Amino acid sequence: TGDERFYAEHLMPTLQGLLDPESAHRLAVRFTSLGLLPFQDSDMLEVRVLGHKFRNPVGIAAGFDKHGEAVDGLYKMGFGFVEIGSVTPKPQEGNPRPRVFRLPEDQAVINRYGFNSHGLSVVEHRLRARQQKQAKLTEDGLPLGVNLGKNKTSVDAAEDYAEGVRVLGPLADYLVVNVSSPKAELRRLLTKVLQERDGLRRVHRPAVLVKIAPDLTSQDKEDIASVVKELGIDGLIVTNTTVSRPAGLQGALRSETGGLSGKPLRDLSTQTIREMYALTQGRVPIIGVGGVSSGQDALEKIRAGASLVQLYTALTFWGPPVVGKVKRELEALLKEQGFGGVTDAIGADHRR
Ligand SMILES: Cc1cc2nc3c(=O)[nH]c(=O)nc-3n(C[C@H](O)[C@H](O)[C@H](O)COP(=O)(O)O)c2cc1C
Ligand SMILES: O=C(Nc1c(F)c(F)c(-c2ccccc2)c(F)c1F)c1nsnc1O
Ligand SMILES: O=C(O)c1cc(=O)[nH]c(=O)[nH]1
Ligand SMILES: [Cl-]
Ligand SMILES: [Cl-]
Ligand SMILES: [Cl-]
Ligand SMILES: [Cl-]
Ligand SMILES: [Cl-]
Repeated sequence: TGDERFYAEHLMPTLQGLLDPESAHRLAVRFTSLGLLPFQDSDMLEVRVLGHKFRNPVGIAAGFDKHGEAVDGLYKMGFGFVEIGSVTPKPQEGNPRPRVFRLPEDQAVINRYGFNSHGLSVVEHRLRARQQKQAKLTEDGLPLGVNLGKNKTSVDAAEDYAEGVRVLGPLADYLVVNVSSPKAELRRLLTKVLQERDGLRRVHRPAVLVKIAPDLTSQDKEDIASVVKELGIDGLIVTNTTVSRPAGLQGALRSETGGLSGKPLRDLSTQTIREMYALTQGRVPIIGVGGVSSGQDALEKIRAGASLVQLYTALTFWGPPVVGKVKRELEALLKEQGFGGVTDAIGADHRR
């Protein structure tokens, strides 16, 4: 479309020339929360997983709406589901600025926000203000995830996550235990999270997913797969940003400390999805995330094992029109490869 090219070629590069990345992000959140924004979802794109219907499989990843401020505008942007957070129990400011950096030559970002968060209480009241509106959205196929973090100074990480389950669990369709911001400990932690979740009333009882790094050893991945199956965890989010720096980065800021996202992460993420799907025998839904910017990127993750995908960094470079672009391209590729819909493509590479 013309909007896609105007954002990609003129408006976004101009904004990025004028505004450092954090200021640009804060502007984006403000415009999105006000619905100041520039494709019709088809039956082909609908997915049923995690106990919910998803009108389309393209979600906004954690970190864009850390504090729950822009949820309705994100649905207006065309995302099939929204994940807010990470939210920490107490408020905290995060790292000093600058703490995010663009790598324009790499179509990548590096960030070290350090879990800046309004905290559970503020976000709780924010979501309560729209709780019934969200109930209708979810019933209409637009679910809400909440990603839970822990405070920097906390001495008892499992209790931080337990607090998040109790406070925001009742407001979420799914919860994310993000143990991956840049075996028996994980079993202990997840047992406690699942017990707290199971103690919520049924109408307020969310799915629980674990979000992992792209930087794990083979042993780590095998151990996570084992614990997730043993405990009955509902899903995996694969992956967070990477602390690696692939050979070939050109950005001047490539050696900043932080998590790398965008195109250089893409195929590391896709391979991690592929491995986790095989290690769980296809029985544990996966939300695939990392360097998704096109319909081909999305379908590669779906064929590798993802039931849903998310993006963030692509929005920062290409702007809101990228969402409809990904969905349009995904639908066209599904038809070209002979899938009746998204659901038939999930894990297809493992059946070749
Ligand atoms: C600026 C920024 C902040 C992020 N903060 C979070 C966060 O609070 N919690 C989380 O689980 N991931 C967070 N992420 C990771 C994204 O959710 C996603 O896993 C990662 O960026 C890969 O997707 P992408 O390449 O499409 O950006 C953040 C990413 C960015 C770029
Ligand atoms: O969020 C960002 N940009 C950014 C932006 F500056 C926008 F104006 C809109 C935007 C434009 C029109 C309506 C709503 C948001 C946006 F989505 C963005 F991602 C961003 N994060 S790191 N570097 C960046 O440029
Ligand atoms: O620094 C953060 O808050 C953050 C960054 C990131 O890339 N992933 C995450 O989970 N948190
Ligand atoms: Cl802090
Ligand atoms: Cl920068
Ligand atoms: Cl509590
Ligand atoms: Cl409630
Ligand atoms: Cl680092």
